Amino acid sequence: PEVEEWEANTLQEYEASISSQPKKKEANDAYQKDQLWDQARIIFMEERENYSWFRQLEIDRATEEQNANQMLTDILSFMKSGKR
Amino acid sequence: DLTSIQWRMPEWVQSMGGLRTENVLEYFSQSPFYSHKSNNEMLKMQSQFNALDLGDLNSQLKRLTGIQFVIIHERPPFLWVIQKQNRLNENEVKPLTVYFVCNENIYMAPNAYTLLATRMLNATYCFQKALTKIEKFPQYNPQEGYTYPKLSNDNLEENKNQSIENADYSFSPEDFSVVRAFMQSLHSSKEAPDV
Amino acid sequence: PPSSLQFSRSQPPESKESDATLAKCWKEKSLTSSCKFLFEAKERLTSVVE
Amino acid sequence: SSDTQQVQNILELEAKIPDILSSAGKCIEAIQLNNSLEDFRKYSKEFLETVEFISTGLRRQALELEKAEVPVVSLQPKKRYASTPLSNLIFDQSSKLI
Repeated sequence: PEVEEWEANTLQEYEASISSQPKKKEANDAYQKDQLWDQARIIFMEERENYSWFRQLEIDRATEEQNANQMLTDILSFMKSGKR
Repeated sequence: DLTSIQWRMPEWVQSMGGLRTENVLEYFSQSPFYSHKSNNEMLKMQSQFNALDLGDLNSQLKRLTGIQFVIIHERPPFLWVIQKQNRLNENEVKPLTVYFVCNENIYMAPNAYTLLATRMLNATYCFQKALTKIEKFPQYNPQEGYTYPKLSNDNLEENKNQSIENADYSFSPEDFSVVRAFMQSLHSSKEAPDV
Repeated sequence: PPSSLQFSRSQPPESKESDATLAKCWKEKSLTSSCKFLFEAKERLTSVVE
Repeated sequence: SSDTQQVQNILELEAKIPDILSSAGKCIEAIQLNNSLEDFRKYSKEFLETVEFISTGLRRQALELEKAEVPVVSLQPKKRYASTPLSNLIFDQSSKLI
């Protein structure tokens, strides 16, 4: 009953709009406007793809650490022996 | 309006000695739902004139196309199903809206989609109300989470786990503590002599 | 025991034209609620930035 | 770009975010109050950059957070015992008492 009450609360004000605007129906225009939603959504979808959306060198930093590690093996071998 | 609304004339049904077969159709004649365009109406006229020119029901109805209210089913002495229909041929007929005697009462048979969508309406409405009541209430702050401003605190006593280990000496709220335990220990103790 | 219900092929049946007006009236109010919602949220978030 | 400065750069990013709301509500308004598909094409064309520039700005600032190589966990302080300024400070008071 509260729902239909709200429905009467909607119809009373739509008919109030009819009072303020007697012979000015726009649902027919609202059809092509819905078509405007239909176009606007498609353009909206296609437009987003145009924009950019998301570095191996940082991976290579690990190779730097790697050679640094082997270099550590080298220097420890040096302290062990003096070998170069 | 001509849907779920109740109707009854109990004194009539009590007057009839109980519904039988034709008399229950007469009860349908009692009903607002009854149509003047119904084949039963012109057949009633035929009874008023030709009288003898009658043959049970369906033998009389099926050969006479138009609005009808055949008793496809019944549940004596309670329910009595009465399907409306529209005859076209000796075979062809369009099924139409059910009417029935819901114990000296008549209700049109609801459409499935109308009431499923009705309940869907009720539910989604409860959902709208569910959202609108709590909108503008989670007083958000990135610094402080989803605050809910209140007249007073307790009442009851993301991965941001990081902090300094030992901390001490330090400070960290401890906005409140044990104060709830004051009074609650007091009331747990007030019942102690009772225990 | 169930199976109380049974099939009944009888009309769509029909719908009032005012319901079509409701289809518009609900949606327009919803859209207005949408704009007010986004604007209000921008306001309180602006204060949060403050 | 050092220390606090990037944070200040983040401050530049801060103003943009809330507006993204009303702008969207502006876009719809073009098909709503303005009833105009074209103006909607306009503000919808504007609206997406608020998303893209902020998103990329975050990903890049975070990338800077990695390049700076600031450690993931806050360090536990030692009980610092004698930074010099504390020392000559206390000494300063010592002369102040003398």
